[PDB]
Amino acid sequence: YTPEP
Amino acid sequence: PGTVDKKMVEKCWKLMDKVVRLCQNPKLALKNSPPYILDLLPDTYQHLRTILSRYEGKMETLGENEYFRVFMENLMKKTKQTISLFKEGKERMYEENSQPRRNLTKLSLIFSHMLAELKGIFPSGLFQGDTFRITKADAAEFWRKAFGEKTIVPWKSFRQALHEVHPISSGLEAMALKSTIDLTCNDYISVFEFDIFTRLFQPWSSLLRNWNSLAVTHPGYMAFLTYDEVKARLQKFIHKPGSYIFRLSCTRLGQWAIGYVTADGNILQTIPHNKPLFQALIDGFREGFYLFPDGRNQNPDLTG
Ligand SMILES: [Mg+2]
Repeated sequence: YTPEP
Repeated sequence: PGTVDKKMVEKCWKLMDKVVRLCQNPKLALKNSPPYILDLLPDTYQHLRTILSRYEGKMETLGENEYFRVFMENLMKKTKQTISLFKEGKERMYEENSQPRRNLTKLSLIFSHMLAELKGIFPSGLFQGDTFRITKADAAEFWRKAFGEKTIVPWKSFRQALHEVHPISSGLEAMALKSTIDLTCNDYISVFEFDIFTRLFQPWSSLLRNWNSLAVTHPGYMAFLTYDEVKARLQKFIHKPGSYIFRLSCTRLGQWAIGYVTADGNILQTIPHNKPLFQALIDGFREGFYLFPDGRNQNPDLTG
C-alpha cells in the first residue's frame, strides 16, 4: 500500500 | 453446533493438514502475499493451540462457549469444502482464471477473516467476546440494546433487529446485505463482523444508504477480492489512467483499499486514512485519479 494520490 | 472437545480440534488439525499439502502443489504458483493459505492455516492451528493452553483444567468452559462451537463447526466445514474443491476441480485448480481457482481464492480470504475474528474474540487465548470494543459509538449502542453482551447471533435474529432501526426494503436487499456482512460465511453475525461492517459503512445514522451507494449500485466495489486480484483486474486498463476499483483490506479489516491505474503506467493501491470512503472517492475524482470505476466511462455521483 502507498500514500493516497 | 455440538460441544467442542480436544478430539474435535485434532480432527480439524488433520483436515487443515490435508489442505496445506494440497496447496503446496507447485502447479498453483501460489504467491506469498495476504491472504496466503500456507500461512493462515498453520497460524490458525497455533492460535487454537494457544486457546487450548489457556483452558487446561477448564475445558468444560471452553466447550460450552457458543462462539467457539460455531467457529470450530465453520472451520471444519470450510476445510472440508476446500478438500472437495481440489477433488472436483482436478486440473482446473491450476488454470488461473478458472472458477474452481477463484473459489480457492475466496476460501483463502474466508480463512483470513476467520483467523482475524478468532484473534479478536480470543486475543490472548482467553474468551473476551463479551467485552469486545465496537469502534463506532452509535453501532456499539445498537448491539448493546439489541443483543447485550452476546458475541454471535444467527443471521435471522440480526436482520430482524437491524430492520427495526434501519429498514431493509426487500428480500433481495437482505441477501445482498448478508453476503456483505457475513465475512466468515457461516450464517451468523459476530460482534467482530458487525464492527467491521459498521466501520466500513459509517456513519451509522445513514448506514444502509451508505452501503447502497458504495457497494450495491457502485461498479467500483469488489466483494471478496484480494490485493493480487485487484492488480490483475486492473491490468486490462493499464492504458486507461484513472481506472479504479475498491474493496475491503484483508490485513487491516475494517479499512478500505482503493486500486487505481496512474497516468505513468503503474497500478497502485492505497488505504484512505482520516476520511470516509465517499470523500476519498469524491476527492479522487476531482483530482483526476479515480475516474473510471472498473474501467467504465461513467462514474457514480456521490456528491449528494
Ligand atoms: Mg458470519
